[PDB]
Amino acid sequence: TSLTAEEERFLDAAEYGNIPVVRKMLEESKTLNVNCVDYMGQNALQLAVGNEHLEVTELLLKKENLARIGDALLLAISKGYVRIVEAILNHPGFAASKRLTLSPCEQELQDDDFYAYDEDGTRFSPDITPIILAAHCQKYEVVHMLLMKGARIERPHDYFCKCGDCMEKQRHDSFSHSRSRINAYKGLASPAYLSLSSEDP
Amino acid sequence: VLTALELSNELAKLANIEKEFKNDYRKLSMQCKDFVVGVLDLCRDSEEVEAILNGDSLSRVKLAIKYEVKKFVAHPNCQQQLLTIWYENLSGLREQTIAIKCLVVLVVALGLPFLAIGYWIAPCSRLGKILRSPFMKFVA
Ligand SMILES: [Zn+2]
Repeated sequence: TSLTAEEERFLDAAEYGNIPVVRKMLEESKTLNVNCVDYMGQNALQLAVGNEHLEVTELLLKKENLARIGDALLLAISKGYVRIVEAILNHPGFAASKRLTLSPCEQELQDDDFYAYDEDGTRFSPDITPIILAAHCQKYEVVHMLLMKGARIERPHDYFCKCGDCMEKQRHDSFSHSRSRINAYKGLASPAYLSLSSEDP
Repeated sequence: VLTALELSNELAKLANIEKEFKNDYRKLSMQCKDFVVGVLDLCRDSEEVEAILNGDSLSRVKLAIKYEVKKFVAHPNCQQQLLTIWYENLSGLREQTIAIKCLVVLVVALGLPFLAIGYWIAPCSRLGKILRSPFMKFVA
């Protein structure tokens, strides 16, 4: 591919959890861009998230300019990586932005590849928030942590709602709207979100 | 998906012809149908649903009906498109109850000659679009 030797060494060390090699790579190295991604491969941070490595993921999170954080958060939520989820949520990006609460589809102009998958799409549906995914996987710890940060599953409107937002979504690509409603209800109907959501569940 | 559908047709035909290994060929045809259904299942947008339902006119739906691929046509991802096309140019009637639909049928029956006579101006009229819908054809 278009990859070079140094960045490939970085990627394999991160994927296989070579902590000292990654630490040497990120110290006093002008080259070896942190967010370098193959044409059809995963980011280094995504590789570190896929195979549980808290130290490697946090060392990557040291760097301020680094993308695909949301995709790795979704990947960690899809599994039991509670510590990795906690480390990712500690990034200043989530703290000082509305990324966590709002869905990737309508969070912003989505200029950056925050939730982007390998090349074009997303790991999950564009209307699946991290909290909705956590409810889907019934991860009680992850659901509790996401709720403690202020992220909640917004209740979908009535099926006959005629507001501007609902009409705008229904006018074009109504199947995605129906699938998003079903996903939101599946998140709401999950036992984890039901038990940890509100008083008197 | 088209290759799998034609292969399902071929496997069903060979299951009928052989009659010795009919179970094996039927199992292979079921495998092809399951692959088609699974490919349809992963849709997440209306564009992908349309792309699977017809190539570059529900061509793939018609071709699956011809091959008796029951699960591909009865899948909700295809039913959502078939209902939108079926209730074309009249969307408010979809959510009405069965009694309202029967009332609409009776109203059409009472005034069928009148709307037939007025169909001459229908192409230039607003109501012609309603009368040309795939549902009002069935009601008529
Ligand atoms: Zn609404």
